[PDB]
Amino acid sequence: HPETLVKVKDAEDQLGARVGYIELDLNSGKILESFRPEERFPMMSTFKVLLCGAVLSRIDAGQEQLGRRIHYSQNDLVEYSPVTEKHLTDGMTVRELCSAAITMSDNTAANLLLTTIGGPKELTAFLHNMGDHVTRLDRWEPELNEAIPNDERDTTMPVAMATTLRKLLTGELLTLASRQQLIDWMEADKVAGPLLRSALPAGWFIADKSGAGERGSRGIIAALGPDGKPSRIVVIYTTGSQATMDERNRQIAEIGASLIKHW
Ligand SMILES: *C(=O)[C@H]([C@@H](C)O)[C@H]1CC(SCCNC=N)=C(C(=O)O)N1
Repeated sequence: HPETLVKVKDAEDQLGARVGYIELDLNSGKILESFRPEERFPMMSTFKVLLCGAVLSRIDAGQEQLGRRIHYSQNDLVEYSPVTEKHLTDGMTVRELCSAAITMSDNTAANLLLTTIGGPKELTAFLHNMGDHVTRLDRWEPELNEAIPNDERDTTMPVAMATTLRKLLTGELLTLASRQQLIDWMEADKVAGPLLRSALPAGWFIADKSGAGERGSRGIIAALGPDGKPSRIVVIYTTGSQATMDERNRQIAEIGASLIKHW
């Protein structure tokens, strides 16, 4: 609905920076509304859902196991690793690393998982192979969050990310058990409270993943819908703003309230 575009465009103006938005029908793939849909924005932590999608694809192909254990050390820890910092002694399983990477904000977990698939080049190849010729991962954590103006490294486009998420969650890309595992991790997200979740009505389902990087970069990807089932995908990205985190959170929350009101 155009009234939500009023909010999206007001956010761009209030934040003094680009805002990318897309609302997609989960079942049909129809783009219901968009703003700068084909412009590039830094993925930040939102790439982690695609990373676990690549890990699950390997699990489905017999190349990886959810219970496989990975041992790491102090040397491997990078900034923002609150889950991985606590398991230096006995390590963590692949399933536990994806949980940490998606549900919490843990950079080392993502780096450990990236290593398992062969690095950023392989995540990018996985995406290219499933039809997403836009989304690309180039670096590891935490450098991938640099958000250099005009840099295409580690970016996606709102439309590319939304249609890729649709394919991962409901397409034949992943088995039914793997599809559900990915969406269960997203549903369990614990660090996106002040964003779309703050506008979600009672009884509604939400599975998401937020991210924040350098230079004001902030975003969220989500599958949400009424009566406990997701029916639409929402992708919101922004980069370049000097505004406070709270201000950026509020704008995303208000876009969410508008899309919910006009559902
Ligand atoms: C993704 O989960 C990132 C990071 C761990 O790669 C986290 C960091 C933050 S907030 C901390 C940094 N502030 C902004 N630069 C978020 C978040 O979505 O709040 N994602």
